[PDB]
Amino acid sequence: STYHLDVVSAEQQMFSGLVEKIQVTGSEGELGIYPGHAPLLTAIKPGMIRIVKQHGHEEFIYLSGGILEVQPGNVTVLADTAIRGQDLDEARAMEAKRKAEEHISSSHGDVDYAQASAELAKAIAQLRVIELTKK
Amino acid sequence: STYHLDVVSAEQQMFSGLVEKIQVTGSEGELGIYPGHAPLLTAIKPGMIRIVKQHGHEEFIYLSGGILEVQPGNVTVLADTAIRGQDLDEARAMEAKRKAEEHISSSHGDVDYAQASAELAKAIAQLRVIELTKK
Repeated sequence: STYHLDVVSAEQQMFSGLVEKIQVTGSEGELGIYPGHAPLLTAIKPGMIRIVKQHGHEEFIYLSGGILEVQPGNVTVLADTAIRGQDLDEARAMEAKRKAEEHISSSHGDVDYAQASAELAKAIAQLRVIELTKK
Repeated sequence: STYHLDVVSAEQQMFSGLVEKIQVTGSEGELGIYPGHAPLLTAIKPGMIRIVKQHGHEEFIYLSGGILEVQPGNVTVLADTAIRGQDLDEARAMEAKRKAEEHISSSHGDVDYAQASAELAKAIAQLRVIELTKK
């Protein structure tokens, strides 16, 4: 019915308590972790983690990347950079998307494109969290 | 009597408004910036910025590093990683200090020491902000 979740970064402890479920942006694709899920160790791609706290209440946190560790009764997500949805800045994310979008139409190769493509994923991800929080 | 301050990072806008003064950890040493200060462009060393908002009220933000831009009437600090003092985690910072302190007594050279020495500066800095916030 519930399991323990620890969302931490090198400096902060974003979350620590009981949740009913979470959705992360795993290495293999979108992941849904429930109570009693089988052990797992995966890398997180720049995106977000939806935390469904007990009583069916949500909290959104943007993850630039990190590591997901599912273990018996305990789940831990070590984040590179983690920012709460209410703290993201729309103008700042919008800005990033622009710098990236033009980095794309500057691609003199296929190496610099994948890097501008990465930059964009992060920007798109931030905007998704921003909008998901408003609701 | 007052000047405009913008504290921003790639994703967030930590602060934006009128302040009476600020103290950053500049490239040359601790800096005090007041209204009417002469133009400056400096790099910020891992440390903190004390924001003295109008009415003599303080707010502490940890900076892993960044850039300080003093211009007529407007002051901007672009941060690499910025975390509000109330969001730092003492156990997490304490942890970092330990990993660093032992990285030091592992120094097989003078190259790896300066890197462990850097890691420690950041950890010490975080703890300073944490304690400065409590007060």
